[PDB]
Amino acid sequence: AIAQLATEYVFSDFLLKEPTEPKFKGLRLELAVDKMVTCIAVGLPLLLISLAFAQEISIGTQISCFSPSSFSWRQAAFVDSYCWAAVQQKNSLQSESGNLPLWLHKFFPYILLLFAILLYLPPLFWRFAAAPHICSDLKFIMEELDKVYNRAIKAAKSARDFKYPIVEQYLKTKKNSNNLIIKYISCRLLTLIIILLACIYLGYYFSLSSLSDEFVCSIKSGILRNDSTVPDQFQCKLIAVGIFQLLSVINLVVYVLLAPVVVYTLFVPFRQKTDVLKVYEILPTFDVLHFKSEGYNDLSLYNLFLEENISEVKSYKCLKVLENIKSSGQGIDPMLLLTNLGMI
Amino acid sequence: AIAQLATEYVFSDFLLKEPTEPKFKGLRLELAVDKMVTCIAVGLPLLLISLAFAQEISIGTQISCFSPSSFSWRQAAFVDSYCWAAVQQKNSLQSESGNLPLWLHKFFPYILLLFAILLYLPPLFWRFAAAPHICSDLKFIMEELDKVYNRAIKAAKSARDFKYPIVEQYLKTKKNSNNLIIKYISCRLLTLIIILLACIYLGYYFSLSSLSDEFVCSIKSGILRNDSTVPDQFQCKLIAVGIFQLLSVINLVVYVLLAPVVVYTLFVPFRQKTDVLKVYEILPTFDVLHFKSEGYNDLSLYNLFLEENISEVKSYKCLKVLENIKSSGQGIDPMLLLTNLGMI
Amino acid sequence: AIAQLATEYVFSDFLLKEPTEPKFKGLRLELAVDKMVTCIAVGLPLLLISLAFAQEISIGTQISCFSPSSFSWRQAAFVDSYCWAAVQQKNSLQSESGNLPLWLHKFFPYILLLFAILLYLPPLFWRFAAAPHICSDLKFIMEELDKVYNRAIKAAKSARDFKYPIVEQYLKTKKNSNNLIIKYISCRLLTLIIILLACIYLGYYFSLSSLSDEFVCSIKSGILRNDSTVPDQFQCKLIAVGIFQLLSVINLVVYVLLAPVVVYTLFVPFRQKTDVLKVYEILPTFDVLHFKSEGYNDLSLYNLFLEENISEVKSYKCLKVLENIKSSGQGIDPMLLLTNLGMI
Amino acid sequence: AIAQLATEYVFSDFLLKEPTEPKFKGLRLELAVDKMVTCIAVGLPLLLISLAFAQEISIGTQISCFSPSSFSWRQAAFVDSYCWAAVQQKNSLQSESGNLPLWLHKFFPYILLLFAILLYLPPLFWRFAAAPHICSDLKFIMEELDKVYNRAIKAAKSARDFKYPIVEQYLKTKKNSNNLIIKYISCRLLTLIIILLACIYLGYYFSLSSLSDEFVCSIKSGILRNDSTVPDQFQCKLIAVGIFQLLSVINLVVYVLLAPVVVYTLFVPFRQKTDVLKVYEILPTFDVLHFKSEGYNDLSLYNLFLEENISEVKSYKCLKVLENIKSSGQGIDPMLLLTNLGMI
Ligand SMILES: CC(C)CCC[C@@H](C)[C@H]1CC[C@H]2[C@@H]3CC=C4C[C@@H](O)CC[C@]4(C)[C@H]3CC[C@]12C
Ligand SMILES: CC(C)CCC[C@@H](C)[C@H]1CC[C@H]2[C@@H]3CC=C4C[C@@H](O)CC[C@]4(C)[C@H]3CC[C@]12C
Ligand SMILES: CC(C)CCC[C@@H](C)[C@H]1CC[C@H]2[C@@H]3CC=C4C[C@@H](O)CC[C@]4(C)[C@H]3CC[C@]12C
Ligand SMILES: CC(C)CCC[C@@H](C)[C@H]1CC[C@H]2[C@@H]3CC=C4C[C@@H](O)CC[C@]4(C)[C@H]3CC[C@]12C
Ligand SMILES: CC(C)CCC[C@@H](C)[C@H]1CC[C@H]2[C@@H]3CC=C4C[C@@H](O)CC[C@]4(C)[C@H]3CC[C@]12C
Ligand SMILES: CC(C)CCC[C@@H](C)[C@H]1CC[C@H]2[C@@H]3CC=C4C[C@@H](O)CC[C@]4(C)[C@H]3CC[C@]12C
Ligand SMILES: CC(C)CCC[C@@H](C)[C@H]1CC[C@H]2[C@@H]3CC=C4C[C@@H](O)CC[C@]4(C)[C@H]3CC[C@]12C
Ligand SMILES: CC(C)CCC[C@@H](C)[C@H]1CC[C@H]2[C@@H]3CC=C4C[C@@H](O)CC[C@]4(C)[C@H]3CC[C@]12C
Ligand SMILES: *[C@@H]1O[C@H](CO)[C@@H](O)[C@H](O)[C@H]1NC(C)=O
Ligand SMILES: *[C@@H]1O[C@H](CO)[C@@H](O)[C@H](O)[C@H]1NC(C)=O
Ligand SMILES: *[C@@H]1O[C@H](CO)[C@@H](O)[C@H](O)[C@H]1NC(C)=O
Ligand SMILES: *[C@@H]1O[C@H](CO)[C@@H](O)[C@H](O)[C@H]1NC(C)=O
Repeated sequence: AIAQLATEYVFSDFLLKEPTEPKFKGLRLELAVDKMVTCIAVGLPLLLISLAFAQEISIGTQISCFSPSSFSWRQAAFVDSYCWAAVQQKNSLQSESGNLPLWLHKFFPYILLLFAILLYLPPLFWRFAAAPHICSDLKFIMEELDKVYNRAIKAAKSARDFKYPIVEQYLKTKKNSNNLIIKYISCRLLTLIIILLACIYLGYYFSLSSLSDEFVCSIKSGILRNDSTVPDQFQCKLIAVGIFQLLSVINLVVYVLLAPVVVYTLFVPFRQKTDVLKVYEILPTFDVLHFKSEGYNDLSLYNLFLEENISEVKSYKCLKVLENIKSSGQGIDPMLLLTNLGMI
Repeated sequence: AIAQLATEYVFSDFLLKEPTEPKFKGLRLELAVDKMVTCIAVGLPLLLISLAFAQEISIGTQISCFSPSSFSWRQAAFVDSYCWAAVQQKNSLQSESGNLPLWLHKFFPYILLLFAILLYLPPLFWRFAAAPHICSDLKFIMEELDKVYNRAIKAAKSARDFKYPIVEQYLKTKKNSNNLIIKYISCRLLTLIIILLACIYLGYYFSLSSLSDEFVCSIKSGILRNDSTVPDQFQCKLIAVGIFQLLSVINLVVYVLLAPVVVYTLFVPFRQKTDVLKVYEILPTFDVLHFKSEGYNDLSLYNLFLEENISEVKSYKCLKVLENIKSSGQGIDPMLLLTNLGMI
Repeated sequence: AIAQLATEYVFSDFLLKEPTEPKFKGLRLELAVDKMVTCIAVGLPLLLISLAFAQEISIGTQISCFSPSSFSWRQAAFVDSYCWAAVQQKNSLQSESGNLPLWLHKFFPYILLLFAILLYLPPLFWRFAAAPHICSDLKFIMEELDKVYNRAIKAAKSARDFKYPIVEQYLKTKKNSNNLIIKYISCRLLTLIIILLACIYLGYYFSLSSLSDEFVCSIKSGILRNDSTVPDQFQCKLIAVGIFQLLSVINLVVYVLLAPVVVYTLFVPFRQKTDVLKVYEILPTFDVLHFKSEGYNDLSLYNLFLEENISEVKSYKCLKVLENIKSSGQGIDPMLLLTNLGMI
Repeated sequence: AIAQLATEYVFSDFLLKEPTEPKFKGLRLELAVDKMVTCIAVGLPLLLISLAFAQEISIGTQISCFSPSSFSWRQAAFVDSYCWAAVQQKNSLQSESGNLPLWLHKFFPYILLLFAILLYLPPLFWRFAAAPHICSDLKFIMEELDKVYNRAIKAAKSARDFKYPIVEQYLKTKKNSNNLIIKYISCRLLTLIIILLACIYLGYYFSLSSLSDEFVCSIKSGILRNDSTVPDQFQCKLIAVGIFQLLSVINLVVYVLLAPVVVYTLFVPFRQKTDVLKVYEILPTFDVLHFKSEGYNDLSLYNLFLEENISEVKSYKCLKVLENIKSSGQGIDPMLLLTNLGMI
């Protein structure tokens, strides 16, 4: 039913499932905006496919040819099925709009499924190629941040009663390499191109005259070519073509609204803001150097992933509340850190 | 529905399920490229089979023979079913394209299922014959790497405050044996041959005239042979043949795009690059000798499997970050290793 | 659907499920070749049964008798159902090929299910009679091997810083008894005989003229015997008989390919090779005596089961890597064993 | 589908499910032969019921009466349904074989279900009445055996470096009481009687002329009794009667093969062999007295249950391997027991 389709595709965790494995425990591995874009671009065409053939919206068979009254039920059924299979056969049918509109009307669900698969492909390539590496690197970075926070609080407590910036060096090294950012931009660009092509196709499909679904059909090949009792042609109409056009314009609207989001996603350096690591600069055990901005490198992408999935880090949360309290400046950062006692 | 089939076969973990057993905990046991190739080559023909008979794309019955108006519904049904069963019986039907096109049109789903099964067979043979051995060997290798890393860090800590290369000897011994690599190449080659045969068949099927689905049928055997009221022949058409041809060309395109991937897979030594063990050479407890390249031996395959599923090793990750930091050369490898404190 | 059947029967763990109980944790209890043979011989006929009546391959009802035009729909339905039930009644129908072909055409699914059940019976008898005993014995043997390995490594460590061969005596005693091997050979032989009988039946079924599905039917018993308006006979055809013959020849090919595998399985002593226990002979705590070969006794079967499910034993894996390293001979077996430190 | 029914009823754990409760952890509570007999006798008739009405074997409706051509579809449907309901009404129909064959043809599924339920009743009575008691007693016996084995090995170890036979006294007391064995024999005898009655019924059903399914039907009661346009009688045939007879003879064959098994089961004392407790007689802490044989008492049944579910006992397994080694006599039983070190 329509409501069942809605529950499956919008109100359920459709493509929102976290990786089912212990390797990525709590790691999104995909930005929220990218996940939203993929979920829409994939589950919208599927939802429209399901809707267009819902038991309520669908009168019945997808084509009716209006055989003569003399024709029996199965003769008329032969006519309808023959014309359905003959939309491909150009000789059989003669339609003013041509045969491409008939092909599109017959295979619209296939085309929507193709667009959905093509849009799901780049996210899958990301999740299967560049996701494990970033997952491991980000897990190491979070562990290093937790360890340095613990060491700093232990030092502060000892004072009240190595020291090498490994994480900073690793981030600096990531500043050079760009394979991950190149893959990310390539997959986003392919998604954008697929969306644009889908928009072109949907606009063309919705621009039809709405009468191209009606085509003339001739069961006059073979032994029936010279038969007399059979009329030379029939009036066939492809039902649900109006529904297809409505859903196609809906998908076109959604995709044109979505494309600016993908374009904004492509410009990762601009998105790289609100320095996540700036909060850690007040730790004595952490060097006061952010050095993450203004670069078409994997460093900006790692900064984005950190700003996305750093809320799970207790040390980061503690430092964030310390920073927020520092806005008033009533107290002192080391005193607040010592009082917090948030090692684990 | 179409969307349900898509969710099952592309958006779900179809053939992507990890081995459901404690023996292989986190071990892929199959390269990512090989898994992708198998998943496509298997779940594409199944998806096309499901699509070709979807409740929306399917007008109804798969053949209609256009019985005379005088014929009753069940007489016409007898005609249609008789011709459906008589596509095999050459005498009954007379078609310009022959009888092989009719056989193919009737049994296209069976042929796609056969290709899917034949393509799934070599992966299954691998997973049931050569997977347990490589799993055990690779688990031992990872355990040995973890143990040697722990011993090296313990030695470094003791200095700050046996020694036999068992793993290196085991890898060197693997350099000689080649049964695993021979099995891998044989299964990949069989997959490639099956893909090529499927491409040949799909090209032949799509090259049909598109009118071979229309065949002349004669229910004139037995007591009806000399009956007069029955016409000497009927005009039967195999519905969904156009859909079969469309999906067959789609599968042909996918398989021709996939075959280069399989050929590239066959050349494992070329794939053997980015030495995974090179990072471990900086450990005092590990001998400085990689000795893994340029060989049609199981050593290259083991190197590939390591480069695939070594990200799960904390010691390997730590050594990798140490290597990446060494690019700048600001610090020292032993000092960084001591500061890391990543025993477990 | 066809794809659903494929997923259930070939791509899923159909009859590949491990024993659902804590008694056999990780124990196959069935050789890989035997499991493959049983899985094929059982799930192939079931798959063919499901395929032959798939919603796509099936035109509709399994028999159509072509009642006269004057006959109403339910009169024709009576004719068809009567002939379907009268394939058994020899007097009612008169077919050139006889009545056995009609019986076979009607009950082919039943015959395939019968063959599947008969082929599944010997494996079930094995798993319910001789599996618990071998499971317990093999678990004891693995525990003894682990314990002796632990004792030997402890002795080596003590030197660096009872002694009775219970397992060897148990294996020697198993050398005498042969009930398990006799049961194994009997079940394999029964499976082979069932496969041969199935091949005979399928060859006979596929050798039919292909026109035996068309039989003459007479609803002329009872009050209708002397009725005039009803024709003396009808032309009935059993639909799906061609599909049955195709699937029967497929099953015949599979079974003839499989029978050599079963024959090879029957010769267990030849299969008994690559001595698993030879690796343990280098342990000081283990006597240097294999004494397992060239016998129609349960010892060979136990050797096969060990070679099958010994990879799960850490001590065996360690000894195997020690053996492989010994190929070069660079080091020493006791030194390598001491350095391994693989007690648990 | 047929394959689905097979998977449910033969290839699945149909009635093979262990008690879903912590009270019986690993205790069969039912002998293997009895479980096999019950599973067959119950799931065979159910499987045949499902098969006889499978979507493939079933042409359609279960009765067709061949109404005149003048009759409309729903008039013919009224005729068919009336005759279906009138098989009971003797006046309406006049059949040569009588009315009992028609009753049986109509209610064969009900009769098979009745036999299945009646055969499942005694096993259920056992499992709900006499199973908890034997479970508790056998769990106590196994615990006592484990404790005495532990005490004996501890004594042997102490020597190398109460004593009352509670279990033997309990078994001796069980030698007197016979309520459990009486219940077991009664349930087995009732199962045998039900099987014999089912065989009688199936033989009678299969001995029919095969034409009793065709009966004459008269819709001539009420206002239609003196109606003229309606014929005085119709020719009705009960479809699937041949399938019923085939499946009934199959069930008859299975049950006649099974009855000897039940008779052999009834003679429990003969089955009481291969003394399970004989292995424990070599323990110093266990008295050398078996005293379990030649009795129509619960002791023999307890011996059977022990021989069935004693493999799960580590002490029993250890003593069994000691016994098997004693066949050669090379070593000594106490020395082997001390060396085993199998307390837990
Ligand atoms: C997904 C991508 C490939 C879709 C591409 C656009 C498709 C949907 C449409 C939009 C405009 C269309 C074209 C418009 C006009 C013509 C001229 C005609 O004489 C032949 C077909 C041809 C050349 C059409 C082919 C299909 C077309 C290119
Ligand atoms: C992503 C955004 C830009 C998509 C907006 C939809 C645009 C591309 C659509 C809307 C209307 C469409 C046009 C409608 C009609 C025709 C006439 C036909 O003979 C050729 C294609 C052509 C000229 C279409 C080309 C594509 C089109 C201009
Ligand atoms: C999967 C593999 C086996 C498929 C092999 C190719 C199949 C699909 C096709 C492609 C070309 C075909 C052949 C083309 C021409 C002829 C000549 C004709 O007089 C008999 C059939 C025969 C000999 C065909 C047999 C089937 C064929 C070989
Ligand atoms: C894997 C790649 C190479 C597959 C590409 C598809 C090729 C092999 C296909 C496409 C068109 C096909 C041809 C189309 C028509 C015919 C004529 C027929 O009488 C014999 C087969 C023959 C000659 C086919 C042979 C196979 C063919 C050449
Ligand atoms: C599974 C086993 C039992 C199958 C045995 C073979 C079956 C399928 C077939 C193969 C050959 C067949 C026989 C061939 C010829 C004849 C002669 C005829 O006048 C009576 C039937 C009889 C005697 C057939 C009986 C059934 C038969 C034996
Ligand atoms: C396991 C292997 C050997 C099976 C190979 C199939 C063999 C046994 C098949 C293939 C063709 C079959 C024959 C085909 C036709 C007939 C004629 C009939 O009147 C009697 C049976 C007989 C003679 C069949 C006997 C069995 C047969 C020879
Ligand atoms: C499950 C048990 C109760 C089944 C008992 C046997 C049933 C199936 C059958 C087998 C033989 C049958 C009897 C055979 C002959 C006659 C004589 C007739 O004039 C009245 C019915 C009567 C008396 C039948 C009654 C039903 C009967 C007893
Ligand atoms: C468990 C074993 C013994 C069952 C074997 C089936 C036996 C009991 C079957 C097979 C054929 C049957 C007979 C077939 C025909 C008739 C004639 C009828 O007027 C009375 C019942 C009677 C006489 C049946 C009695 C039961 C019968 C003898
Ligand atoms: C139909 O009849 C016409 C008459 O002109 C003839 O040309 C043509 O070949 C016939 N077609 C068939 C299929 O027999
Ligand atoms: C049909 O009638 C023809 C007349 O020539 C005859 O040859 C043939 O045998 C008959 N067929 C049947 C099946 O009776
Ligand atoms: C049908 O009529 C014939 C005429 O010869 C007669 O012999 C036969 O008994 C009748 N059959 C029935 C069932 O009344
Ligand atoms: C039918 O008509 C007959 C004429 O003899 C009469 O006896 C009978 O009562 C009538 N039945 C009904 C139900 O009116």
